[PDB]
Amino acid sequence: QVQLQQWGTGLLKPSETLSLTCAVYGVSLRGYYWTWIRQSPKKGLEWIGEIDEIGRTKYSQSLRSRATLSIDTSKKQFSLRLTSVTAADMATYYCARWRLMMVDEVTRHGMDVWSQGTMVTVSS
Amino acid sequence: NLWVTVYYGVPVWRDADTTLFCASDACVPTDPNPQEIPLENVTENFNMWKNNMVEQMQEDVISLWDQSLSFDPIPIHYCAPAGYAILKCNDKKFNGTGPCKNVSTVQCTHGIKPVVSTQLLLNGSLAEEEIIIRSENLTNNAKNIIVHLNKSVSISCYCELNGTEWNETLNKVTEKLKEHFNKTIVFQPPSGGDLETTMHHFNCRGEFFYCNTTKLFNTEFNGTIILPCRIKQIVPISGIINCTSNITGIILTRDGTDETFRPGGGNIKDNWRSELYKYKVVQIEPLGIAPTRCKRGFLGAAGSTMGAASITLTVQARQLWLPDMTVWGIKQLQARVLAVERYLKDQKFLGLWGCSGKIICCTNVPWNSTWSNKSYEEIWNNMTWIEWEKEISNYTNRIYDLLTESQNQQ
Amino acid sequence: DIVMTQSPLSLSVAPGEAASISCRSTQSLLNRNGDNYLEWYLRRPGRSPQLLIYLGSERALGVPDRFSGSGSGRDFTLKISRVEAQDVGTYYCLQTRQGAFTFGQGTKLEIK
Ligand SMILES: *[C@@H]1O[C@H](CO)[C@@H](O[C@@H]2O[C@H](CO)[C@@H](O[C@@H]3O[C@H](CO[C@H]4O[C@H](CO)[C@@H](O)[C@H](O)[C@@H]4O)[C@@H](O)[C@H](O[C@H]4O[C@H](CO)[C@@H](O)[C@H](O)[C@@H]4O)[C@@H]3O)[C@H](O)[C@H]2NC(C)=O)[C@H](O)[C@H]1NC(C)=O
Ligand SMILES: *[C@@H]1O[C@H](CO)[C@@H](O[C@@H]2O[C@H](CO)[C@@H](O[C@@H]3O[C@H](CO[C@H]4O[C@H](CO)[C@@H](O)[C@H](O)[C@@H]4O)[C@@H](O)[C@H](O[C@H]4O[C@H](CO)[C@@H](O)[C@H](O)[C@@H]4O)[C@@H]3O)[C@H](O)[C@H]2NC(C)=O)[C@H](O)[C@H]1NC(C)=O
Ligand SMILES: *[C@@H]1O[C@H](CO)[C@@H](O[C@@H]2O[C@H](CO)[C@@H](O)[C@H](O)[C@H]2NC(C)=O)[C@H](O)[C@H]1NC(C)=O
Ligand SMILES: *[C@@H]1O[C@H](CO)[C@@H](O[C@@H]2O[C@H](CO)[C@@H](O)[C@H](O)[C@H]2NC(C)=O)[C@H](O)[C@H]1NC(C)=O
Ligand SMILES: *[C@@H]1O[C@H](CO)[C@@H](O[C@@H]2O[C@H](CO)[C@@H](O)[C@H](O)[C@H]2NC(C)=O)[C@H](O)[C@H]1NC(C)=O
Ligand SMILES: *[C@@H]1O[C@H](CO)[C@@H](O[C@@H]2O[C@H](CO)[C@@H](O)[C@H](O)[C@H]2NC(C)=O)[C@H](O)[C@H]1NC(C)=O
Ligand SMILES: *[C@@H]1O[C@H](CO)[C@@H](O[C@@H]2O[C@H](CO)[C@@H](O)[C@H](O)[C@H]2NC(C)=O)[C@H](O)[C@H]1NC(C)=O
Ligand SMILES: *[C@@H]1O[C@H](CO)[C@@H](O)[C@H](O)[C@H]1NC(C)=O
Ligand SMILES: *[C@@H]1O[C@H](CO)[C@@H](O)[C@H](O)[C@H]1NC(C)=O
Ligand SMILES: *[C@@H]1O[C@H](CO)[C@@H](O)[C@H](O)[C@H]1NC(C)=O
Ligand SMILES: *[C@@H]1O[C@H](CO)[C@@H](O)[C@H](O)[C@H]1NC(C)=O
Ligand SMILES: *[C@@H]1O[C@H](CO)[C@@H](O)[C@H](O)[C@H]1NC(C)=O
Ligand SMILES: *[C@@H]1O[C@H](CO)[C@@H](O)[C@H](O)[C@H]1NC(C)=O
Repeated sequence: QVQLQQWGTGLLKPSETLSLTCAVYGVSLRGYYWTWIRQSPKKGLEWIGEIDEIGRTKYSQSLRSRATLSIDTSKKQFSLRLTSVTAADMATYYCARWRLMMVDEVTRHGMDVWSQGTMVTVSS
Repeated sequence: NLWVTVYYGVPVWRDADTTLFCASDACVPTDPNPQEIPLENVTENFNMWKNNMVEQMQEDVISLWDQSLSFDPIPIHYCAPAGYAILKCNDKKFNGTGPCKNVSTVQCTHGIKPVVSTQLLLNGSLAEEEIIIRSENLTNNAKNIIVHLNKSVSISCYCELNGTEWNETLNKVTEKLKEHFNKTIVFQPPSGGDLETTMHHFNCRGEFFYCNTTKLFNTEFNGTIILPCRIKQIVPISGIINCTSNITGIILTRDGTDETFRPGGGNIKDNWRSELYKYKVVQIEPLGIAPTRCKRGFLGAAGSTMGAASITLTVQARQLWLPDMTVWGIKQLQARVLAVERYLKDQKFLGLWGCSGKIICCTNVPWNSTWSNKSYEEIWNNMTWIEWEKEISNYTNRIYDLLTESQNQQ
Repeated sequence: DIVMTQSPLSLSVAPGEAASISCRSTQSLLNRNGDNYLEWYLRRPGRSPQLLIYLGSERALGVPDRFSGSGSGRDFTLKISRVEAQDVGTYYCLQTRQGAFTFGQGTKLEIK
């Protein structure tokens, strides 16, 4: 039984960094891909990025310019920062965890455990 | 529509037996800075009564004693060879036998002081939380009971003892044995026929001491306890040569109204099962088979998910340690040669198949409904490598033969 | 960079029979060895969405066997044997083949 918790601000005025942290309790970080998903009320879910446990990262070309991802293995946590957020860009709702297996390729099964998630709002 | 594939380097272990290394600061390899690897979600069944360290350490101490040609005990470690591992059960209430969690891995052990004694445990490692009772058959057996104490006692030998700690410790011991034994607990002298195993035998810088202990176990301390004691004459009022030490454990024996325990008894090895009870020697088996869809600290992964352990393996393991530029010794050379032969045999198995030196390769061997009738999800994302290997070990030889035949026939 | 399509946009399924969801892409998703790089997820109102189908058609733990999947290359289908109380919600496809991924517009499933 692994669980995910999420800390962050949620309420911020436009055009600065949104920094959100997420912690896992129940298993280590050694053998998975930790990724997140944007959840827009009009765009549904959309893939934002993923990080391994040694710090290698993968982003999306649409959000690569102003998004950063990071890991803290001391207490099993990981966080992100978005610079210059916009009202139309309402991102980073849920945490996640993908499963993996390796035969001549890092094949990707489905993602199983889901954080409770958080609500993000932008002022005027 | 599942195909066999071969993994090398998976964290799968099994119980075995082997000869270990000396470590001290005959066999004197220097011991550098050590380290410890935690494990997760793994349960280990420990049994210190059937352990194998005791015979090895008994043989080593006999060899050390015979080499006479000053003998203050020094912390001596037994350090596992290449290809094996040392598992420590660090549970709070690990009585000695049974399953336990929070098992950790060490490259090799902590300081052990070889000290011989009977009816009392001298300078041994203390308990952690509570008084511990150790016995293979507690309910009914003519087998010795080891009582491990959390409150240490001081002794000085004519032995001088502070009776306050003795009274408190006896009260604690009888209360701690109350729940296991319904009858009232009472202590009686050994009532033996000779002093060989019913006395207090120990050594102090080359002088043997046979020290009486009947005043400690009887049916009031009244201040300081004075104990008559004798020295082994070689073909009077003495026994105070300023020799101080720490009492840490007691050896008791049951008897067949009220329950009566007799101290003393047993052999010298059971003094030593009380120090290496937390440890187990284990052998890694870095080879495994698994069904996939393809067609064509080395132990931290163990206990985790199938796939998570599968993806974390790398090539960092050069072979299959710390000291360098020294004298090998016979035991270390034997262990190293055995390890090299084992690695060469595994390489021959890989070379016979299609992996040809790679870690993960695919082979033309269709899966079956009789090796395992388990779903692919169940196999590949919810069970540890160790449990899967235990379940599949029945048909491993058939799998290997089929793989060899299929590779040859191509 | 694959435009991802689901159908029908909204579903009206009565209890007791199967329900079908069609799902299409632009560039072929078939792997040379892997069955399919597509997944199916379910989201309930006010709950964190969970896993239904991963890597083709084999289900995962917690499935009531009531959902199954099929398809290849261009057309993908997910069918539900029975719909009573807990599978009502919204179904999502997921393309995990290369580069940026896209969930696509979801399909809403309820009861008359
Ligand atoms: C495999 O091995 C791992 C490692 O040992 C085990 O993980 C340990 O056990 C559980 C996870 O299964 C962990 O306990 C959980 O911790 C969560 C976070 O804890 C923080 O918050 C609490 C609040 O008091 C603090 O005390 C704590 O210090 C942390 O700051 C909790 O949120 C979890 O609570 C759950 O239960 C409560 C009811 O008691 C609910 O209200 C919650 O909502 C939630 O459901 C839970 O307590 C534990 O911390 C892990 N150990 C370590 C060292 O991290 C796995 O359990 C094990 N797997 C199996 C199958 O055994
Ligand atoms: C359980 O653990 C305890 C540890 O507390 C052991 O007690 C030790 O026993 C050894 C064995 O006798 C003692 O070693 C002695 O060391 C002396 C040197 O002491 C130095 O340090 C003191 C510190 O105050 C200084 O005052 C002193 O001047 C020294 O600098 C040696 O002198 C002793 O004899 C040696 O030297 C003489 C010549 O002087 C030789 O003839 C002897 O053969 C010998 O080589 C002796 O070696 C040690 O001191 C004790 N510890 C303490 C804290 O006092 C127990 O022995 C142990 N239990 C068992 C069963 O071993
Ligand atoms: C998959 O494994 C996990 C643990 O590795 C199982 O989780 C618990 O298993 C025990 C006994 O099997 C159950 O009593 C608990 O209810 C389980 N908890 C959870 C959250 O699952 C799990 O049951 C296993 N699942 C399958 C399908 O084998
Ligand atoms: C140490 O504890 C374990 C369990 O924590 C004991 O094992 C069980 O003991 C009970 C009572 O004797 C038996 O009924 C069970 O069959 C035992 N289970 C197993 C798996 O062995 C063990 O007896 C304890 N040993 C001592 C010396 O206290
Ligand atoms: C612990 O010791 C008791 C006592 O010997 C064992 O019980 C005996 O078991 C044998 C069978 O091997 C019977 O013939 C005896 O009649 C039994 N005696 C009593 C008093 O029960 C018991 O099996 C032992 N248990 C363990 C775990 O060692
Ligand atoms: C024997 O040991 C006891 C235990 O430490 C000593 O009694 C202690 O004395 C101090 C004050 O000197 C008190 O604070 C403690 O509460 C006492 N402990 C107990 C358990 O009563 C005693 O002095 C020692 N006697 C000798 C001769 O060494
Ligand atoms: C250890 O001490 C006990 C003290 O009781 C010795 O046993 C006593 O021996 C005297 C004669 O030597 C008798 O008068 C007492 O009746 C004995 N008492 C008991 C309780 O047996 C014992 O001999 C001593 N051991 C050695 C090896 O000398
Ligand atoms: C597990 O053992 C480690 C060893 O240091 C200890 O720090 C930790 O508190 C233990 N935890 C449990 C739950 O036993
Ligand atoms: C026994 O007590 C003495 C005095 O406190 C201490 O120096 C010694 O280390 C103790 N024994 C052990 C094994 O810790
Ligand atoms: C030692 O164990 C006994 C067992 O009941 C306990 O009462 C006592 O408090 C323990 N002492 C320490 C110092 O842990
Ligand atoms: C010493 O032991 C006796 C034996 O029953 C006991 O009555 C007494 O209270 C003890 N002294 C203590 C605990 O200080
Ligand atoms: C001398 O022996 C006594 C025993 O009565 C002991 O208390 C003392 O510690 C010894 N001397 C030294 C220096 O240890
Ligand atoms: C599965 O194994 C059994 C006996 O081991 C054998 O009779 C059967 O033909 C095998 N099935 C396949 C498909 O090879």
